[PDB]
Amino acid sequence: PDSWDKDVYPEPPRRTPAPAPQTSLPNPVTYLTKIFDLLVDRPVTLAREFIEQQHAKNRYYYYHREFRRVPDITECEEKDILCMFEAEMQWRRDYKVDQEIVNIIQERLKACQQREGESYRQNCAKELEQFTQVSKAFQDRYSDLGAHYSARKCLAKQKQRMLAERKAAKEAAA
Amino acid sequence: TMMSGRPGRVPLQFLPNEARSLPPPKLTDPRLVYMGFLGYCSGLIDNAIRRRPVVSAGLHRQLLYVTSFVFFGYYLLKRQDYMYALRDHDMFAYVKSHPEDFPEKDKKTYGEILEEFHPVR
Ligand SMILES: CCCCCCCCCCCCCCCCC[C@@H](O)O[C@H](CO[C@H](O)CCCCCCCCCCCCCCC)COP(=O)(O)OCC[N+](C)(C)C
Repeated sequence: PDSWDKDVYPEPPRRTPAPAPQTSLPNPVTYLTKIFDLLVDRPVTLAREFIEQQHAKNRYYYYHREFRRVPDITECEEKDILCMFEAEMQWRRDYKVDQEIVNIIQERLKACQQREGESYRQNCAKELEQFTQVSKAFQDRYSDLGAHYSARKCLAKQKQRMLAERKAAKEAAA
Repeated sequence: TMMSGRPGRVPLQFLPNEARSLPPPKLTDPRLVYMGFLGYCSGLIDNAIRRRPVVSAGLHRQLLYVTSFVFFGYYLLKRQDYMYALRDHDMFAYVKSHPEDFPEKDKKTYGEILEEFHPVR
């Protein structure tokens, strides 16, 4: 279905085996599926056809808001309130987008676990490593900022991480 | 006494001549409206204390209360605005005259400023 993007939300091709009956006994599941298709699926499909016909007469569109990039807190001068405000808002929006990216990866992981079923420990290794990487990066970025998090606090955290990495690299190269 | 004895101060002058160059308060100033409200409250309290009908009696008296309060509030607001303008004028002049005491500092960005990070956990 064109409702969502198959690249963002992948699913493996569905291999459904053909029925291979070996008995003369009728299949109650098949009979009940036929009854369900006659009594339920046809009325609901007719109702949806009517509603979709009514919708197509009143077609109208809504758009996705586009935000342009603005200078960030690294470029903002000290106690320059306007640039600080714009940078803080931009950082907040990026934080929201990162949260939703983590949500998408988690949805992939859950769906793969359920889909694979009894062999999920081996068949969902690709999704587990991707979730591990995404979650580790997200944690390193926004792990312990507190209730009053801000772009300045995240910048201080990143500067601390960069100092620690530089020190470790110097010690290794020593 | 900060501004008492400021040079060129005429004693016992509620509003000097140099205050005429400032924008006078608008007659619909919220502070003037609050002064009128104080006058109205005084009128109601007068009726209540004298045991007249509070809202009805003494309409002329209530009008006089409100008018007096608005009048004095207008002049008080003019004097208050003049004093604040004078304070800002003096402060700006002193900062201009003492550059070595009020120096302009080079602005450093947050990419250059280093701040200690305190994790919350
Ligand atoms: C009919 C219309 C209504 C009239 C009602 C009249 C009621 C008030 C009477 C008027 C009182 C002020 C007299 C105005 C003429 C006198 C001019 C002179 O007195 O004004 C200046 C001085 O006037 C008074 O000092 C200030 C008048 C304002 C006082 C009323 C407001 C007080 C603030 C309260 C804030 C919260 C309440 C807001 C009001 C409801 C002179 O400065 P200066 O001679 O060199 O002072 C030397 C001493 N110092 C330097 C230490 C101060």
